[PDB]
Amino acid sequence: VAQICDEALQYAARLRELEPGWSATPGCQLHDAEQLWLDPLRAQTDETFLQRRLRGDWPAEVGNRFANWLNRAVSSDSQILGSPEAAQWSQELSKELTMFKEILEDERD
Amino acid sequence: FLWRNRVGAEAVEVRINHIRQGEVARAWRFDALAIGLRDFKADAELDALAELIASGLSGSGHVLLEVVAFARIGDGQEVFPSQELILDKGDKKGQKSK
Amino acid sequence: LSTASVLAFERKLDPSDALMSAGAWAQRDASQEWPAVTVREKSQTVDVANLPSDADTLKVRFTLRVLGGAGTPSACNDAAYRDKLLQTVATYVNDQGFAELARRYAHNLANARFLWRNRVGAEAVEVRINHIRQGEVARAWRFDALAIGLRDFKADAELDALAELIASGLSGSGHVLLEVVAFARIGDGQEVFPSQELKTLYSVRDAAAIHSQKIGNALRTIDTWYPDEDGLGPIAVEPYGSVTSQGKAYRQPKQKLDFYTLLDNWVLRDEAPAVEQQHYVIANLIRGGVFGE
Amino acid sequence: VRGTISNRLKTKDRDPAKLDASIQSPNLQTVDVANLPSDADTLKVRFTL
Amino acid sequence: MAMDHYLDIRLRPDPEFPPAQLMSVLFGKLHQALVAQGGDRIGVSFPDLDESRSRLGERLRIHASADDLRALLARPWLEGLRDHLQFGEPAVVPHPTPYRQVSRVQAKSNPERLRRRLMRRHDLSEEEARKRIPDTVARALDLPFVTLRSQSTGQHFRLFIRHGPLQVTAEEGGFTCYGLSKGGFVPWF
Amino acid sequence: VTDPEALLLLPRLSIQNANAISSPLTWGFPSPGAFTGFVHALQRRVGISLDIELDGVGIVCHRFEAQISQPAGKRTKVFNLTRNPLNRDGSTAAIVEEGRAHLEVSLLLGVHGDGLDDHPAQEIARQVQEQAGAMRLAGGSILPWCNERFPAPNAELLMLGGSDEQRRKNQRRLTRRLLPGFALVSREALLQQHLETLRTTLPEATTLDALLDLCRINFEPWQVRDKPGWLVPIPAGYNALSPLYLPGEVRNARDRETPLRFVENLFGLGEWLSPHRVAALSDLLWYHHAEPDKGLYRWSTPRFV
Repeated sequence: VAQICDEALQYAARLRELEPGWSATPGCQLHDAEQLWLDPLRAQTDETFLQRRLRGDWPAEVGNRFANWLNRAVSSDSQILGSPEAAQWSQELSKELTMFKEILEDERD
Repeated sequence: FLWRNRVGAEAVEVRINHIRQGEVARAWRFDALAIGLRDFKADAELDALAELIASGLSGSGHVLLEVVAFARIGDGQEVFPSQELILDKGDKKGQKSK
Repeated sequence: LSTASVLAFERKLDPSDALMSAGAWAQRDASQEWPAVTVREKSQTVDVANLPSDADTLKVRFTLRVLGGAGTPSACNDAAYRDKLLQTVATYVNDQGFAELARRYAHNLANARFLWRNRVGAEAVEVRINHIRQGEVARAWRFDALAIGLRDFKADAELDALAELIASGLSGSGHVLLEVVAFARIGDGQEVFPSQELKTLYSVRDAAAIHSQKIGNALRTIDTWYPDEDGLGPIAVEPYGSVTSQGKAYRQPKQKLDFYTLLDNWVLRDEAPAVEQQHYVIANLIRGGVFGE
Repeated sequence: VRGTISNRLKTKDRDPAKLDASIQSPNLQTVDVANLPSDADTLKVRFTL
Repeated sequence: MAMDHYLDIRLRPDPEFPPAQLMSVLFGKLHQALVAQGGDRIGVSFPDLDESRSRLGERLRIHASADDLRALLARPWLEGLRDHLQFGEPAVVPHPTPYRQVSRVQAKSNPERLRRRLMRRHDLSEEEARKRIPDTVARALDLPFVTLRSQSTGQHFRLFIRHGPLQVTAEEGGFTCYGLSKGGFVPWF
Repeated sequence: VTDPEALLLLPRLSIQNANAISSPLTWGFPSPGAFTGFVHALQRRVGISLDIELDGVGIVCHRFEAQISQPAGKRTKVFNLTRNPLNRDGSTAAIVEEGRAHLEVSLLLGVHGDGLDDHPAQEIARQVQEQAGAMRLAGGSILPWCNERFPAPNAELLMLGGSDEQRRKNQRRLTRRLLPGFALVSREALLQQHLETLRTTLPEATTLDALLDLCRINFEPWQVRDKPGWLVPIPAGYNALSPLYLPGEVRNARDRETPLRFVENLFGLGEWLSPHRVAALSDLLWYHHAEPDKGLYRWSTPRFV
């Protein structure tokens, strides 16, 4: 799962070079917060307060996206945690979320 | 059936009708400040309505009702209609929270 | 032992959104016909809350009432927690009444703080209020000039019965409606502002108005005992209680006297604070919130 | 719409703890509905045979 | 520089908002205090400003001379702020006077005032007004003030604040009806 | 043989016309000994005047194509070639086949020098980066500076001196510029315990990597076995079987003041790793050593985990 998160980081790195025009456009609502890791080029139309919509250094909802991906990866049942590796799946998900928070601690910045 | 709009409200009273045809067949005027929400006590006007929906739930002559509540809540207060599951297509403005 | 995971409270003190109009001083007697502050776009376009020269004063209709029953949680998960929170708040109130909270909410009704930029620079303010449980009025009211206060607070031999009727409504012995209005003869050419949208000012239809949560703010300035000082005055009650004006985290989270830090020690380990930390506790207990983990 | 678990849960595991646990996990369901206009009380169905 | 009186002022804390619009309302109240009645026996300035900080302050000093500022700062002309605040008291000035004072100093370097005159008199297009208006003669400014409540532009803008010559000598030049400085010393430390 | 005083990264070392085969049994990414020789020659033409010392390399292998083609949809591949010039008889030349690829790499090194002891930082880094693009590395010329120069100037990122938490954030301040590649490290202990664990059939040694570039399965008496990565053989050193010689003993050497040994190839395997899944970036260097008591002239990654 950490290798899958590293593959997601590699996908973010591959997306981090093929974006000449990164700004608001048709189809950028979810990509306005989804453009944190996929940081586009610095928008010329931004003012001196350009660090809110085109310079958003808020990779805390990326933890929410990792939580959504962990909840949608495998359906955690209500009785599959009787052993020490069923809630340990949630512990590994928390470790992956900590690694994602450390990785996206300076994503847009 | 008024979930939160009943509680806090000063005075409520309920208009129930039976629809035979495009008309009014029988009236009912109630008051939920003189009947409970915890005890279900036998009353003097709504046991006929109980027999009405008892005949209705057995099929013996159907019944179309119009339960209508008149909840005095305060001039310009905040009513509570229900809440939808929200898809994430909205931006920072555009009805994203509730 | 842990508290409930999901935990919530319905808000009491539920206000209405205050539509605005101008009017005439010494026309409180029949204030019923007044046209609003109609919003105009004109050129950047701006927003000016303009007031006529044949009616220089203000008129802000909104209302207020009490749900009552602060002890009952809205949605508490567990079952060995509700039965002790009920007696905790109940034997709070019977141990020490919240009459001091009733005083302080009457002091928030006493000053016209609910109009933020709209307060400053008028001739004289006279906040009105009325006692309502049905369509006719019960006991009418008038306020004073000296007893307004921008931060100060004082009790009266007319205001005390208002204080304890708010107390007995918040107790659960007869809930009543209040309908609030405050005079302001603030001027012709004053752009005195209500709340605004995300520069779009908040326009309830063919008027201008304030939101009800922001009008709830200036009816909940209670928390005096944040442990730094209290010479700047009390603040609006919330956990981690801070504002944008100070811009600093008052009730800094590294001491026991936080809300979230002493509340789980005041239900389980029984750490009882003073009277005027418990008015903060019950005061943001009657703002509700998503609580628990 | 959301509701609680009205499934006949198979009694190889039908325990009270999972029944309490499966409530704060809701049912994310958006469905469709077909009402009348509230100004009307009939239904017309027309087709050709 | 020449004052023989003074008055202290500092707003109290509150929930609502920061001191930007409060500084703009203070500048309007100062233009209505010195200007709205007329008088030259007074001082006016924001010496608690941060020109190297881009802010206005959390204190104020609007004082005057002895006979001028002995009967000026105890009325409702600057009212609305006597419940969550406090005015000063009658005290003497110092033996050495700090001869300096800040008044309305600012600039205009846009294409709507100067280019507005050059299009309402010259009447040409943006070519001559772009060739005679470069980007290295003036820009946006950051004075010792804040956004003021004046509804000609919606969002707040730069305030009007700029210091002058900081002396220690006495300024025996009677000021105008603004409480500013024209070349001499006023009461400002 | 030690972790460096300071690292040195070169972010798009875009190279061109490389050697693909590099050994008689593979054709993909070239030998790591080519890169160790590259940095020995860089050390020879730089660090004797600038007083540094280079031991290990770091491969990241951003993008890699090969001039290969598919003949008629078979289960094989071929090579694209280059036209040899005319023979002396002037009919056609003796055409000889070799693979030629066009890859992308970025090399991080290990320094025992005075890059911030008696010389300044980006002066040393800039002179080494400017001087590196004048020499070949795998039989192929480096594609020089272009629009890829725009992220190319670098720091000279220290490791051995700094705060511990800033040791972490400096090495992952170096990881942030290294995402879309996949680093190459060896699996020497995995070679050892994966031939020794799987010795339940036969004890042969050269059958290890000869039985890993394939889909091993003992299927149902459809379940593809747990691949632990990218199992692929690499040329992992040089066994010199015959003894030493002299410049006058065996003639036709390159220089006549250095001895000659006929040598053969050696095959370990090298996994491909994302740079996130490491212990530290000083734990992945391809060093060099020679054991002339043996025949083993073998390079290695000490402490790959």
